[PDB]
Amino acid sequence: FDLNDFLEQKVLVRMEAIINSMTMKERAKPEIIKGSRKRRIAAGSGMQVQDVNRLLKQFDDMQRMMKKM
RNA sequence: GGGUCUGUUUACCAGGUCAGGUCCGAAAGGAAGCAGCCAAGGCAGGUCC
Repeated sequence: FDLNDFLEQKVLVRMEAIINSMTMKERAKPEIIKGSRKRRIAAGSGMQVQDVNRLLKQFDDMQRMMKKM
């Protein structure tokens, strides 16, 4: 389960916006998204880094469910 | 090494177009710009000077 699968599910518009700024590698293996990329992703989507942090957290929570849900 | 072809590779670090999203503007309209793709560079192989 990854961002691709999370993407496949207004607050919803921005979320997409954040994911539409990542590379394929980032979507498939989210844990590689650190300081420099979050920043690339936030500016690239007109969002704040903390916006990206929340997005990744909501994704994390779900990724946890997949295997225990 | 240079021309060229083929495969492959490359988040941001001043290429093109820039979906989506964003910024400025009362509006008319402006501007920046991620991913993609393309270009380009890297690694090889063919071929040629």
